[PDB]
Amino acid sequence: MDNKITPADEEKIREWLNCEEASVDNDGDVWVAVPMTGHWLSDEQKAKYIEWRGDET
Amino acid sequence: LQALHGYYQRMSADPDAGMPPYLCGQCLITGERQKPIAQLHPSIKGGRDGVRGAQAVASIVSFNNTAFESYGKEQSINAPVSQEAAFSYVTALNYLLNPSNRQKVTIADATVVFWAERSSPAEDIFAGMFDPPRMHDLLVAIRSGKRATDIMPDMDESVRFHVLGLSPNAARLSVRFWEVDTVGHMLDKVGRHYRELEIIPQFNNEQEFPSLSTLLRQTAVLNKTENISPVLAGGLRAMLTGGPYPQSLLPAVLGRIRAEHARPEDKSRYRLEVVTYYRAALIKAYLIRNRKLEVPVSLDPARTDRPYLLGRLFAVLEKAQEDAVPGANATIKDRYLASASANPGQVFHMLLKNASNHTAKLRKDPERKSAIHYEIMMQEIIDNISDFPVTMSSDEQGLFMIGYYHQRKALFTKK
Amino acid sequence: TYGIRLRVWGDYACFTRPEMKVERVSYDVMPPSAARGILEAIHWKPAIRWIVDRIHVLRPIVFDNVRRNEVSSKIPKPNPATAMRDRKPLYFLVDDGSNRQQRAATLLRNVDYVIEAHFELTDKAGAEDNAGKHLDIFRRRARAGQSFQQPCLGCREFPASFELLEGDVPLSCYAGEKRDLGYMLLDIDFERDMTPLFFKAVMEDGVITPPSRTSPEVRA
Amino acid sequence: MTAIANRYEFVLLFDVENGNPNGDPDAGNMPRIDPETGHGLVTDVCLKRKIRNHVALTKEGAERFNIYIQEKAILNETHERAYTDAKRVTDWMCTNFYDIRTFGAVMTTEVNCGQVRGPVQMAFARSVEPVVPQEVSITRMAVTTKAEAEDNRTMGRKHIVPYGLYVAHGFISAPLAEKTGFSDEDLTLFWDALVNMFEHDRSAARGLMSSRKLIVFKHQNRLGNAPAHKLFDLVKVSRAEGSSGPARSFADYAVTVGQAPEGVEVKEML
Amino acid sequence: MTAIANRYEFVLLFDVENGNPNGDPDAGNMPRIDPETGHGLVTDVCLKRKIRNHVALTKEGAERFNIYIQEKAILNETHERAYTACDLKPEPKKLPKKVEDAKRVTDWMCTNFYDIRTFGAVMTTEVNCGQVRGPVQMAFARSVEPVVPQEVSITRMAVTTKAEAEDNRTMGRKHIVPYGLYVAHGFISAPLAEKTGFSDEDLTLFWDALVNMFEHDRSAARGLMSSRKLIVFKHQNRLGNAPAHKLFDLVKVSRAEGSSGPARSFADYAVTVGQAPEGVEVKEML
Repeated sequence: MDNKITPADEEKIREWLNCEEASVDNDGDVWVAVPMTGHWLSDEQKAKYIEWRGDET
Repeated sequence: LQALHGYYQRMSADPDAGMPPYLCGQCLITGERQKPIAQLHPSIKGGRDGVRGAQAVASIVSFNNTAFESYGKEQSINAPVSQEAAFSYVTALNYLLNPSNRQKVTIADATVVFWAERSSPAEDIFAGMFDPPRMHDLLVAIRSGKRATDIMPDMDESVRFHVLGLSPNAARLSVRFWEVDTVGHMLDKVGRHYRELEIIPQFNNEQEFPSLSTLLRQTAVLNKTENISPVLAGGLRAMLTGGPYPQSLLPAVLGRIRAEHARPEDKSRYRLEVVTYYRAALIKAYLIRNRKLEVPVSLDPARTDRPYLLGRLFAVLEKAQEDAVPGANATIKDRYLASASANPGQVFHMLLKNASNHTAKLRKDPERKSAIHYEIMMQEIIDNISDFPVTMSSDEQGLFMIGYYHQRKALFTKK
Repeated sequence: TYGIRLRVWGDYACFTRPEMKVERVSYDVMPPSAARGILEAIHWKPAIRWIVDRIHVLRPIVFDNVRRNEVSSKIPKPNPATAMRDRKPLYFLVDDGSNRQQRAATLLRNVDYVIEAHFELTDKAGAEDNAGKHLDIFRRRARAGQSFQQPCLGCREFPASFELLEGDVPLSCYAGEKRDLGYMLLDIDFERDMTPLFFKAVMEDGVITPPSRTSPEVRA
Repeated sequence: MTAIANRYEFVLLFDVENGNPNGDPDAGNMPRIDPETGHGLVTDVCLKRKIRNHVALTKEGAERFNIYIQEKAILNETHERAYTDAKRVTDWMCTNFYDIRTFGAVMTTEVNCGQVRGPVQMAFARSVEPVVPQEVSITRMAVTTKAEAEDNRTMGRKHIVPYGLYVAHGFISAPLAEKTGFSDEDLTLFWDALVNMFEHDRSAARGLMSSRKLIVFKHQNRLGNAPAHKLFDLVKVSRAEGSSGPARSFADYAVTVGQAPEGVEVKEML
Repeated sequence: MTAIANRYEFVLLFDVENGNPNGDPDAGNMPRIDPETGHGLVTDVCLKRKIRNHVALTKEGAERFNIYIQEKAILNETHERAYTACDLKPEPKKLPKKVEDAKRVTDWMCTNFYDIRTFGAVMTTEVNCGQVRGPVQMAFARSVEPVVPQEVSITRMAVTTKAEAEDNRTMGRKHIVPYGLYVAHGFISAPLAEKTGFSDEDLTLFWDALVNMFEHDRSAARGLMSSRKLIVFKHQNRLGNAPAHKLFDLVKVSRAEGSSGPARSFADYAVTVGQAPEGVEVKEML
């Protein structure tokens, strides 16, 4: 399966986190802010996300 | 909501102006036992074409985070509604959210959608009744306490009416208020609201029924739709439940009056007022409802309240200033209104001395005796006051503001 | 004669709807579940089950909005042994990005209820466990103001003041009104894997009478 | 296990001078005020956060007094654990994290729902009389973006409560403590934090906040000896006879406690 | 730069004579007042600005002693300095993906700029340099007696644009407080100081600045402003020995026995400092 985060996930990322800001870099790392302090999701949070994506589709 | 469900069941009956498309548990929407529960509810329309402000994919029920999950249940088993119901309510909401249909209005940050339990002309009226543009005649009638039937015989007032307010939380949207009153009852309540708000116009271009958004905007941190306190937008529930307005309203308008100043960037002849028509209307509503006071629509010089008399006195001093130094870019209303209303004992001495200097200049100039008239008004207003109070309450400040607005309007072109 | 009549009131209350837990929305009236909780906060033992006969709504229904910063996640389980095999700091940081959650609330104000309830012995009751004994103990605690914990109007932020009614119930604002509040949370059947069960809350004269939570015909 | 022996009630009075005691995320960060009465409002979780932070600073990770729910204003230099069918893990969590022991917690998973209560409970703190916040306009020297440099100054706004005395009620239930090992050492540290909450919480927004009084009704019985709502009635915080107009310092308020029923004591920690 | 070890509170007394200590952007330019009681106010922000000015004037941009908020700076251009000095490419709108590099950039911001080290900053904008809370805090200054701001009209005998009014002169106005004594509290935090790097050298400079704050702030609208007391309460440990309010209260500001009528000089006021708790020492010698 395509276990990779992409800009097409950004709306979904926003949703998941409920943050009013998201940004995926060129490699696949992800960023979020506004309801939260701007920070990069950790590996475990990325895994959580992907699971979320898979299950809550 | 099951109200939404019932609305879908209503509109779905007709082949137009609607749409007929189609573990287990107790459906809380319907109340039917052993029905297929939805694991993930269908999405709601966000964005400017749906609930403004929320993301395009909005939802009522959302258990994406571990905090909100309860009694061992997962993503929508916590909120058990049958699939059918899930579809239904969502669809009805979406149809009401489509602006092509007249059943929608946007207030501050929240979008309001309303409907009657069965077809009634109310659904076409309430769209404008709390955002006023026959409709004007109806508004005047209900403000007079007349029954709606006298202007619209087809208005069956026994029909139950519903109003819903949705606020955006990124992907999540929240219920801010909810009313299920009957058309006649809440129409009478709106009539009473508009009756309380009534004040003589400041300039003849201001509308007779101030749109609730315009009323709220005037308390905004910069007089723009953004910076409206969402809690005040929700509090003005008070309009059509008939209860007291939120107690934070009067301090909010008084705070605006403190922190405002006359911007000449309107580029009209007049420099923008500090106590505008709408702020005075809100203050009158707050004093009528919460404080049970008596407030007139126009000036009532046959009155003996010290706060009111001080407001009138401030108005006449301001008029004397603006006559003594025409065209100036600042006036006492820009600086000393906030402290005059809240602490008369400390500032009215300096305002009266400055007004004395203004009348001094005016006496020698032309207008050689409006110099006398303003002093006569000061005599007749000061004559009723025993002392300047050390401090005044919030509602006493409201009466001060109302008196200032009244005496200012009644003096634009008296002399 | 056989029964209880407990009064509760407080400034705030939040009886959150199950379909709006994420962005709190309160039931117009205290559900029997909440009632039960309140009752158990005063006196309760495994041997006895509380049943809510009537719930009176004395003060009128009023709503208000409060918004709070909140945490998005339950704290994870450490393993006691591996938790110390290599000494490590354990914490939950509310400022670390995703941790922060905002959560509105649609909560009641100035509530005032009278709860009519009675006891029922559980199947695991002791042979010597008299129901009259527990009735007396609860009445003593209610009269003296004693309690296991301060009863709360749904949520711990909302403590409930309480008194015991020995006299006739006072009249409500809705004394001559009828109102159907729709389907609302009756209880939670913990035996049947913790699903909610709902009832049609028809308020009349300001008093609500839900069906017995133990009814076989309500339960699956 | 050891635990506190008596139910306690406490009424905490604190005040703010030219500060934002607790902002409203739903009202542009203006300080909260109660819509039904006009009283200023401070959420309990706002105060619990202060207690947590103060204990974290003071006990600096001692064996039995670590804190779980931190915020990123902490240091990692030193730590230690007590290290005493799912009861084992729960009581391990309770025995070394002060906040989980005192206020309770929730853990991710259990056959049960994973709830820990803790004995302490406290309610929304509301003003003694209505407060009217003031909007303060402030201006900055520099500009943040190069775009807005296109002479250069930006205007902000700060919201302050000129003054207001807030009454915070709270309840300590001994029976809950007995299930959580909340002992008298924890209780004394807790009174210490309530007295000293706002000492370490200084920042640009809050101005000067201080705990002025802390009355403690100590009961005789394991349960109470009088209804809490009737106990709170004895703390008649009212205005000093010599003061009129807005209250601007604690001297403007006179607070007294009546004779509590014989079964319950009283102590004024402050 | 080793951090300080003691918790400090301070009380600052300062004067104003025929000056506008702090203008209110709303009331035209009127001195800030508490509208409900008439007491004058000075935003803590203004005093922080004067401290910053002092730092910049006395250190003149020496290393470890630059200031962050300046009269014509652009914040992003300053943050790019930190990113470059850390060799990181400035991540667009974001922090560096490595937490250690984020800490290094934030510390370089703290360890260089004096006022970031002191008062803290919120730098999470565009090029992101993180957040700092500031070991140092101070509250709004508030007068000990209500002030009476008076409005002074003035004229200019020349005009900027093409005008024909001069038939009367071009009018302008100044607002001034005839006199007022301002009591400004402050706070210094060891725990946060350690996390920032606030050293005793810094602290010395800080008291210096406070004492010499106004001496270089002279302007046509400021009048004559002076520092009258700096009562510092040094606690003997990291965490104080006495509640703040319990120390502020030792500092009593009253009106001299022989003084009547409106105050017009420091001599109208009697300042008394009580006996501090045994865990505190007072250095009113400042």
